[PDB]
Amino acid sequence: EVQLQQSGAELVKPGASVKLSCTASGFNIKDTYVHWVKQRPEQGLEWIGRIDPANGYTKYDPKFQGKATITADTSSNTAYLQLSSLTSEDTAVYYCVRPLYDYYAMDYWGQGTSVTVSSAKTTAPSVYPLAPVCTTGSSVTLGCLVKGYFPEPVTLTWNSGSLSSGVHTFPAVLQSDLYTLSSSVTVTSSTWPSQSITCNVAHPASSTKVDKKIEPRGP
Amino acid sequence: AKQRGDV
Amino acid sequence: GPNICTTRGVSSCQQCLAVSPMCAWCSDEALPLGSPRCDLKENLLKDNCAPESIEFPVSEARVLEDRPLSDKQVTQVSPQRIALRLRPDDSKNFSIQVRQVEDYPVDIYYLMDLSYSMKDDLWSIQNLGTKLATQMRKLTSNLRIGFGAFVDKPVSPYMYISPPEALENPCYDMKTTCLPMFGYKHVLTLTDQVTRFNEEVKKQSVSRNRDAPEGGFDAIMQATVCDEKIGWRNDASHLLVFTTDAKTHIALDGRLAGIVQPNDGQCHVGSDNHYSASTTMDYPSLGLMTEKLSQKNINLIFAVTENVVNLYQNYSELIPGTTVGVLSMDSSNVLQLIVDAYGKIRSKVELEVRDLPEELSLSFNATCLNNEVIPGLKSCMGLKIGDTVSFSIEAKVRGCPQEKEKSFTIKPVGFKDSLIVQVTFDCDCACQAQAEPNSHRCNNGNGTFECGVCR
Amino acid sequence: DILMTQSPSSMSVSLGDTVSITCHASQGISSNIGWLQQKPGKSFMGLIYYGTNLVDGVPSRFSGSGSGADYSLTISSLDSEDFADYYCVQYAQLPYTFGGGTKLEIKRADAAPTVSIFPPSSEQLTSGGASVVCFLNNFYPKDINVKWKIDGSERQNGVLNSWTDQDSKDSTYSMSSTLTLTKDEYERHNSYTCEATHKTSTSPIVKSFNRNEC
Amino acid sequence: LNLDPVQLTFYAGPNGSQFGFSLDFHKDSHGRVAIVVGAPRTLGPSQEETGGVFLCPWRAEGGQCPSLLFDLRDETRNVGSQTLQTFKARQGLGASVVSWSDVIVACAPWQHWNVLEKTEEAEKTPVGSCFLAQPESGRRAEYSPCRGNTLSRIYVENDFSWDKRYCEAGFSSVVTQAGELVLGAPGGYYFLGLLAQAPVADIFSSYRPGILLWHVSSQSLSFDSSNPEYFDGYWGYSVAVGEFDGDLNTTEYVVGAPTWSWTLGAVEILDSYYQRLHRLRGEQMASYFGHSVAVTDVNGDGRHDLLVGAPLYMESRADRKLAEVGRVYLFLQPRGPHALGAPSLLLTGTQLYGRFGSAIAPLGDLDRDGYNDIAVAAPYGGPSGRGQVLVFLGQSEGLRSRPSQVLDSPFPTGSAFGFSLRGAVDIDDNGYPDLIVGAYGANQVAVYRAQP
Ligand SMILES: *[C@@H]1O[C@H](CO)[C@@H](O[C@@H]2O[C@H](CO)[C@@H](O[C@@H]3O[C@H](CO[C@H]4O[C@H](CO[C@H]5O[C@H](CO)[C@@H](O)[C@H](O)[C@@H]5O)[C@@H](O)[C@H](O[C@H]5O[C@H](CO)[C@@H](O)[C@H](O)[C@@H]5O)[C@@H]4O)[C@@H](O)[C@H](O[C@H]4O[C@H](CO)[C@@H](O)[C@H](O)[C@@H]4O)[C@@H]3O)[C@H](O)[C@H]2NC(C)=O)[C@H](O)[C@H]1NC(C)=O
Ligand SMILES: *[C@@H]1O[C@H](CO)[C@@H](O[C@@H]2O[C@H](CO)[C@@H](O[C@@H]3O[C@H](CO[C@H]4O[C@H](CO)[C@@H](O)[C@H](O)[C@@H]4O)[C@@H](O)[C@H](O[C@H]4O[C@H](CO)[C@@H](O)[C@H](O)[C@@H]4O)[C@@H]3O)[C@H](O)[C@H]2NC(C)=O)[C@H](O)[C@H]1NC(C)=O
Ligand SMILES: *[C@@H]1O[C@H](CO)[C@@H](O)[C@H](O)[C@H]1NC(C)=O
Ligand SMILES: *[C@@H]1O[C@H](CO)[C@@H](O)[C@H](O)[C@H]1NC(C)=O
Ligand SMILES: *[C@@H]1O[C@H](CO)[C@@H](O)[C@H](O)[C@H]1NC(C)=O
Ligand SMILES: [Ca+2]
Ligand SMILES: [Ca+2]
Ligand SMILES: [Ca+2]
Ligand SMILES: [Ca+2]
Ligand SMILES: [Ca+2]
Ligand SMILES: [Ca+2]
Ligand SMILES: [Mg+2]
Repeated sequence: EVQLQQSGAELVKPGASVKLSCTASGFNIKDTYVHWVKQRPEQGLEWIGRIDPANGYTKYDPKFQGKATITADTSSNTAYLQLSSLTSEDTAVYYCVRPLYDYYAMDYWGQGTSVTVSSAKTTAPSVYPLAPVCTTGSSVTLGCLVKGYFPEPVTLTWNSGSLSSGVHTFPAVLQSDLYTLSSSVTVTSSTWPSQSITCNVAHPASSTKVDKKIEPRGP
Repeated sequence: AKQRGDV
Repeated sequence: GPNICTTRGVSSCQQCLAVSPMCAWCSDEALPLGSPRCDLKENLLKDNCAPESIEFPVSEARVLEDRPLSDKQVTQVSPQRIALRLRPDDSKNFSIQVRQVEDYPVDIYYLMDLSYSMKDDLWSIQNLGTKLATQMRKLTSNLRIGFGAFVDKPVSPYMYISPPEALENPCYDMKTTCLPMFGYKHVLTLTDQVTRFNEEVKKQSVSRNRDAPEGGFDAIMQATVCDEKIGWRNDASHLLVFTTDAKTHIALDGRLAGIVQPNDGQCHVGSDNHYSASTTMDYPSLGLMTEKLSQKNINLIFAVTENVVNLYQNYSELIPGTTVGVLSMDSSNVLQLIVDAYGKIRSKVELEVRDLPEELSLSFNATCLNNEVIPGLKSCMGLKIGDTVSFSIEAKVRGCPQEKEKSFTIKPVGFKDSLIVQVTFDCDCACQAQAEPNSHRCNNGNGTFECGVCR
Repeated sequence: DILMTQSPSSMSVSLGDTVSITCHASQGISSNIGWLQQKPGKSFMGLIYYGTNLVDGVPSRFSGSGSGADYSLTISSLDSEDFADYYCVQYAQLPYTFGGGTKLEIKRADAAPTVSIFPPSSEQLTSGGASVVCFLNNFYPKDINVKWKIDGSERQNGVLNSWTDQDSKDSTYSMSSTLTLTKDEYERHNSYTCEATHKTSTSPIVKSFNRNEC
Repeated sequence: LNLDPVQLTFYAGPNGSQFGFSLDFHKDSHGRVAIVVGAPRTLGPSQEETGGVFLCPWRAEGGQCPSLLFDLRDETRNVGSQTLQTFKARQGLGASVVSWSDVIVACAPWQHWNVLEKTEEAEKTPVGSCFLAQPESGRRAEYSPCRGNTLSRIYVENDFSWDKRYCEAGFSSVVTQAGELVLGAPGGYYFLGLLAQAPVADIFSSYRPGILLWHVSSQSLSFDSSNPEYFDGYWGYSVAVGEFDGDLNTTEYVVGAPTWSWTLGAVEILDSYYQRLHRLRGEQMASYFGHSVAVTDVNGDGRHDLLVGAPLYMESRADRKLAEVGRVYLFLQPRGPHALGAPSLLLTGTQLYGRFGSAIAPLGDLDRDGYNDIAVAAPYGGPSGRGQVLVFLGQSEGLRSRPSQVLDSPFPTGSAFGFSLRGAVDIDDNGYPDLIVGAYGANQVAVYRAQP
């Protein structure tokens, strides 16, 4: 089974360099061309270049010439992508790719390596409970606001995972170098505040776990 | 030695 | 008791001479009636015949032209002209010397590898060619010399076939110019115009092909079997000098170009002077090359650069009679092979007679290099330039021909030179000259009185 | 470079549908085109190479067609596993270039958002910050607009929005909008409003609170 | 001994086609034996020579055969900012043919190839190609392991290393029992020569039309060398397979290199990783030792023996004279992990220029006595020089020096009768293995049936 095994997620500073790797499994890296491709949410997919690991010859998109250097080592069955002069535009997911049969095709992909370029320091989130305003219907919606953390990820559960239905935990968004996330939970009005609902937030990087019981607002 | 052609 | 001269009619002096070479006639008027006038000379003198009155011709040979044999016009036969005077039924001998002065004919055909590897060797093969011409011309004035050139079969994969420009210029991709590839090209027929040969050799430049081994064996086969094109002479020593700096294609290699037809050992040059079967017929085998070299009596010399001497020494052992020399900036090595070959040339002297009269017959004794007179023989063998042999010829006439003045030629086979022998027949006596028409003494309707007798 | 223009950028379709995705190249690429699939949160799998050839293992319901500059990927009878992103790539020329992609979305009946507004927490107000949060939940289709007003006046800067992907269970979308301002400014105003505009109504869904009113 | 020379069957192709240049027996899934014939100069449908392949059903009366269709159109592909080009004119399709299972592999050794990129090129060169056909389904595939996309300048800058541009892949061919195609490419690596191996199954499963450059992951090619002994050796002019290391799990390759070491010639036995196990050196330069190679157990001990042909060998004769007659060398495999020694027998031709040892064919057991037999061709042999095929029966000692039978060509001068040979298959189902003989010069094939 052909498999391209890429190295782990990277957190790196602007102006620095990083070197990603792609190890061949169930084949030899010199068998085909190996390509590197960049993916961002907004800008989409961009081809960086390729190498023939049999002889080391490379091609690059001019946009990446001078930033990207692709290499390979047949001894370790690994291809590499080195990115120099890291900027905020280099924050992306990077894939290595090889063809199945056609010399020129793009058929087999690695799992991707995430690179985050940032000057941010590790910062624990502030976690705030969101109780409703002061007539009540048949259902009620509560929330949790997780502000100002770095880096990703945080894990958010409700009642230590026991409340999973009617939950919408929104993707984190980056406002000025730190991340913010929010979550909502909806239950029947007879459930809350009669029963305890608590927001559980964990941020492993800062070695922190925080519980926040949602309390009704008062006079 | 190296080259094997008509050289 | 009685001799032939006295017992055979002899009414006249002329009849007396006609009987035999030993007969003599007495004109002495003081001789008595009892004595015979036709007799042996000893008998006449013994019977008081006046010595002055005795007629007794002696057959002779006088040299008329005796130019000496040349050293180093060219005189190879001596003498050149002789006068033989013969009495009836007599013979006379004479000597002839024959010398091999003229240089022996040698044909040299030179095959030039003009492939791209030869670029650094080009001066060397031009040097060698012009040295062959100039130096062998000094060794022999009867040199003829010519040349041809080869690369390889002009077909993929030997030939570069892309881009289209590569066909007229095989060096296109090196950003230089060389000549189009070709198989074998006859350039200059065997000629004695040495200055011209040297000019053409100096004009040659290289072409280019892909693979290291070349198609020179195609050139050898064609140089061997194309008699009229190359111009080999029947009675000349034939030397084929082949040059290269690389290994050579051999029979069954042609399959890499899709060529499977075996070499037929025939001439396929023709009027454009290219080997027409280059792209359709396989390289020749060593055995077939051997057969044609032998059949055409051609001596192959490999003049090859030092990197491939051993290779060609090894092929040379599989084609007996072939020799190998080293192509280099120095021509000595190869030249010695030719000089050595020349040194082995031997010749014969075989006398033939032209325009010999019916009445004359000859016999020969040869004195050859062994310095022993072999009688009956009129040819010597094993001569070199400078050697001389000698023959003793004896001519005998049958009676007395009415022609009285004839001539023939003795000529060695293959020589311009000859001995012209002028023959005079001396049947009359001197005393006939003063025959005195009026009889005086006879006076019975007889007429005339000569040498002391009537009719 | 060769521009690959892929259409549509998304489509809302059902199980069992047959659908086509097109790719238009800025010049002829003589079938030197691949098609790729990326499932949610996953990497890529190759579907087609050289125009029409299926990558080994790929289901027969996928097929490729086209020539010159114009190509199509067709999926006959959609499986649940086929709701993913699809891309074309050309390799007629270096640099290789990709289409902008097509997302296959699940079609369902329209649904209005349930809108909920939340004043700043006391914990946050002690820190000097004030975030007002509005959840617009379980709506369809995905397109929606949120407008914030403080005492009637529209408030544009300091708004942060986040959108969920299509829900696994009911195929709806949800959105979160947070207005952050200084506690100082927060306590100078009474009325805080979040207005949701969605195709399910011509009038916006308005949710409000007055500061300190219980 | 018992091939019938009277009741021959003749198959014929078109004039000038070289029908009979190569041949093999082909057995369909039903078990029915037919004859595959290569005809490398057959005209294509546009009157240009391309070669062709014919599949002859067995008939006593012989006759004409149907043409096994292959694509003879040139291909061009503009991809990766390059232009790939195949050229099929004069490619010599059918210069070799081999059958395995229900597959026919017909090669075109002189098929040309080029790659263009702006003003540069790879060079238009004979990489060769093989065409694979499965007649009972219609499936077609190709294999051309020597095609590349490297420009001329890069070979120059790397001293012409790994230069596969002149391979002529399929010049020779053989298929193992497991279904690995092994191709000889004597022009490989700037005329050193190379071997290319791939499973037939993987050739089919990886081929699609119009791609031109594609990967067969299971393929295995031999190596380049800086040893000048190998230069211009044409390693892969001939190829065969057999069992020579006593381990039945591994297959060994036999490779002829007829111009190896300055035209001395050689045959090598190798493992499937291309490690040399033994080398047999030629006896005489230019004899073309390695032109042909055959593998068969001839002395009944169950161990494969090796026969090598040197068709231009010159025999010594009276007064230091040499006569080109050809020779065949028999090497009997000894027991245990021991090397092949000197030849157990030398068979030498008798007709000048006869090219004895030009083809050598295992016949199987022709007389059913327990020892396998062989046939050796001398395509220009016999007193008339029309061609001859000589049968030698195996025995305890190896082979007999005296042929059991001589087959004289029934075709006119130039036919090259015997240039190709195949036996060891019973075509008419009488229980005795038969012999097929190609005469490409006469565009015909003769079939000889073994009798009780
Ligand atoms: C080519 O070379 C040969 C070899 O030199 C040469 O041969 C001579 O030819 C001439 C005529 O053309 C011969 O002349 C005749 O001689 C007759 C007498 O011959 C006898 O006596 C010879 C002398 O003997 C003494 O001396 C020798 C040596 O010193 C010694 O061995 C003896 O013991 C002895 O002491 C003797 O050499 C000669 O021997 C030859 O002949 C015999 C017999 O056939 C033979 O067996 C020998 O082997 C040897 O060949 C012999 O014993 C003489 O009678 C004769 O005279 C008659 O005829 C002439 C006309 O021809 C009349 O004018 C005359 O009236 C008589 O009727 C004649 O004079 C001479 O003998 C030859 N010499 C030899 C050695 O053979 C050729 O001339 C050369 N040809 C050319 C073209 O140049
Ligand atoms: C032109 O033709 C010549 C003559 O045939 C070739 O030269 C011979 O090359 C062979 C190999 O092909 C050499 O064979 C080797 O001989 C060695 C012993 O020879 C000794 O004695 C000679 C006396 O002539 C000395 O010159 C030499 O230096 C030696 O001291 C053996 O030891 C070798 O054995 C090894 O290799 C063989 C494989 O060949 C193995 O079987 C053995 O196990 C062992 O590993 C070998 O047999 C021979 O020496 C050469 N002869 C001469 C006279 O030099 C040229 O190569 C050829 N050239 C061209 C360009 O064609
Ligand atoms: C030639 O004949 C003469 C007779 O006049 C004699 O003296 C001489 O010895 C002879 N010479 C030869 C060589 O025969
Ligand atoms: C083959 O060519 C020859 C003449 O070269 C001709 O006689 C013969 O008829 C041709 N064969 C066929 C089948 O036409
Ligand atoms: C032969 O060896 C190969 C590995 O080299 C192995 O996969 C295979 O199972 C072996 N077969 C037998 C019969 O031992
Ligand atoms: Ca040189
Ligand atoms: Ca050449
Ligand atoms: Ca084995
Ligand atoms: Ca055996
Ligand atoms: Ca038998
Ligand atoms: Ca049979
Ligand atoms: Mg050369």
